[PDB]
Amino acid sequence: GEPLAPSLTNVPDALVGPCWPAVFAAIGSAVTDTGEPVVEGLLSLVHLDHAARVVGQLPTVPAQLTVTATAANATDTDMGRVVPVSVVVTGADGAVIATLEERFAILGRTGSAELADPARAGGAVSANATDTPRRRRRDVTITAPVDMRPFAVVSGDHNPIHTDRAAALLAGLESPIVHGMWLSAAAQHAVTATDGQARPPARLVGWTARFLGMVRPGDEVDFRVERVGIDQGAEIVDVAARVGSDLVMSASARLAAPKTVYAFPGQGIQHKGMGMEVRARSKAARKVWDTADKFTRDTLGFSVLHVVRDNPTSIIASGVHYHHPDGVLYLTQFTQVAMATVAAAQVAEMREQGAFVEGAIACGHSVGEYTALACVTGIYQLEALLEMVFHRGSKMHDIVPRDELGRSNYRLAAIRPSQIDLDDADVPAFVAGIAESTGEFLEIVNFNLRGSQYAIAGTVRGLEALEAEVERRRELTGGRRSFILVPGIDVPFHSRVLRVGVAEFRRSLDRVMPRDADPDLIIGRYIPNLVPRLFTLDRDFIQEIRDLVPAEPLDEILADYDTWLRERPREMARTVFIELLAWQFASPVRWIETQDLLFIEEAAGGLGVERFVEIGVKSSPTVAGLATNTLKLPEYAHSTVEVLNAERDAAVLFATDTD
Amino acid sequence: PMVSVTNADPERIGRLLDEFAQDVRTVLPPVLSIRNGRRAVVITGTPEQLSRFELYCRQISEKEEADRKNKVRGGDVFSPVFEPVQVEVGFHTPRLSD
Amino acid sequence: VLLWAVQRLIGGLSTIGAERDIASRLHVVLPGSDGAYGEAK
Repeated sequence: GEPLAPSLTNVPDALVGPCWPAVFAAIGSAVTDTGEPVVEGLLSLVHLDHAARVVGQLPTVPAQLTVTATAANATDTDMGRVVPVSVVVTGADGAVIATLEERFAILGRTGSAELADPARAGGAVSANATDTPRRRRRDVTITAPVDMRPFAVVSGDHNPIHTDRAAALLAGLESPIVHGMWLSAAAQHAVTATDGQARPPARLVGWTARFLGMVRPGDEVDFRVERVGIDQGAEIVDVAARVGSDLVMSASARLAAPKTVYAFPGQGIQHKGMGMEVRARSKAARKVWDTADKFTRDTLGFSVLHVVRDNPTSIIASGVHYHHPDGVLYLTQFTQVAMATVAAAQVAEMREQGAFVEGAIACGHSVGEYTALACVTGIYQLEALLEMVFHRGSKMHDIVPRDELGRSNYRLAAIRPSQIDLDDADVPAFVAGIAESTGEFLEIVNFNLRGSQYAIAGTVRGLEALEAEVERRRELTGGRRSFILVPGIDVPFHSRVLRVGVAEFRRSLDRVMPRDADPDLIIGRYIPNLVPRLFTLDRDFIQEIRDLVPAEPLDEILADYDTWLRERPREMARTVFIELLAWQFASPVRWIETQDLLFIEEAAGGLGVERFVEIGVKSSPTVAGLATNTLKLPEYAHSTVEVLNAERDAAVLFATDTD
Repeated sequence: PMVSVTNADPERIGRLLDEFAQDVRTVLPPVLSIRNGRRAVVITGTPEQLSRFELYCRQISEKEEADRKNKVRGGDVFSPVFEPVQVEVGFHTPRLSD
Repeated sequence: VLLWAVQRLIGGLSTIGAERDIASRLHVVLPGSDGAYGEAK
């Protein structure tokens, strides 16, 4: 009908076209135990079932591929003479493109033998799957064509029973019947149909279909596709075609897991009881909780489990006491470690349940980057990330001269360029001009949302100037509340006054970071905040991270890297990794450019993702909401990107939902 | 794949069609294919690209309408009328060269 | 009043600072007063 559209990727029932002559030759040369199923009942031959298994390769440029057909020794079951034939398709390089297994049933002659069932979904299930409750996905009503000669010529099998009338009478049928593989491809298109709504596209890996009844041309067949199970993030789905009130074909599909985004929020979501329900639910969450609290009590000097479970006034570490009136959690390093451990717990619970995509790229906010690296990629373990996070938080507070009463001369606020006629082409110029007018230090820090979320950090007088300008332009244009001061925090992160402790943070990281590292575990799967591009082993990346922000241990790689790549690839990869992570501290985030790269399709450049699920608490989904407004804005309003909260949308994300 | 645009200058339509082609995000630009009247044309392309071009034109139209509504220079507002043609395939397009 | 009272007092007074500040380990002095010394032992 009208709402659906064929998928952008080729459906797996396209390689079956050129291989029909090979399968017919195999049928002609097929033999039973001292007998041949080519003589007696070729006219009574019918397609019993079809199984499709594909490999990650799929031709896109016109190639010259080869197919081989092997016909197994046909048996004689209780319904007909079953002859199975296996066909594999290979490219010019010899790599296997797809594997097809289809059995043909000569309906006439039968025997006494067991009819083994075909492999479910082409045998693409990896023996690790859970039978989730069935969810309605789609229903379609496709009418079989009155004439099937077009399908005969496009596909390749000109079997006269489907087209001719005399041969249909000879075969014992009143009228010609439609190709079963027409139903196969129609169901495949119905299961891979795109409606434009929030749902990742379907790319079938394995797909099997069994043909039960017979359909005459012009019959109105209606499909029904139901979600069944999950296999390492990828979901198992099945389709039951029906013509009227009897099952005609029952097909099951194992489609590829979409490339998702695991975003990690920054400061401001912390509250008493973060992920305690997840702690009580899962067993892996309890394991990571115990490991984290044991590590904190053995190395740091406090219990993170108590800090998150309860909010005391002041706690005492190994060295001195830490105090915060409205809650000890709100202070920096305790909040950071709580974020890290909660994100790790949720990631472990997700990947223990099988709802975690292995190849998903990792991104996040300024401090959610380390959590992404540890959880999604696993470049380092929990203990190393916790100790480095606590060390950087402790080092952050003693690099800015503050008052003896705790006050300082740095405050930040969120400016909203709504109805004030500001954009990325003017906002930096606006900040620079107002900073020159005020005479104080002003910087841009967080590029959160394109329209109505920007963060400005600077001095108190400069912030007052910002507030006065914002109010005057607001009353000029109408009430918008475009200036909201940040609650509590007064440290100008991601600024030029944070270039003092960068070297000490670097040496602490080098002490913490392992001597050996795996660049492959992080290449193409990590988006740094300072440079919103994918982590790549390129001279362009190192040149950008050098000229954008100075680095004294990087000029050596710039001077010569070819022979040095041939000498120490891993060492230089670790060096650039730690350098980027270290100067992240004083560099502003580029969430806008990372979201733009993450939401634009592969065509025209940019990572075209299908799911954007951020792993953060449901009390205040900042990243999820900002992504929702970013998608909602007039540009790419047609983008079908699914946004989910790992806690608010747990039912959909774990596929334990019903209707 | 065919959409008729009326109440618009064909030269201006070609100009903002080139502008819509300029950005990287568009992988294939719609092409003005026929010229019915002095203020009516039909542009041919992929339906998704046609919808995106309608998005762009409506953004420009909303900008001009907001400018006029604020009691500024209000001679006329660029408000084209988009209507779908009843064809299956696009015609008069270089993409059908083969 | 000696044994059970001071033992539950030790438990209660050492429970409060358990999750608040680790390695903060409470200290108790036991008054030990021949037969009286034997009872003290």
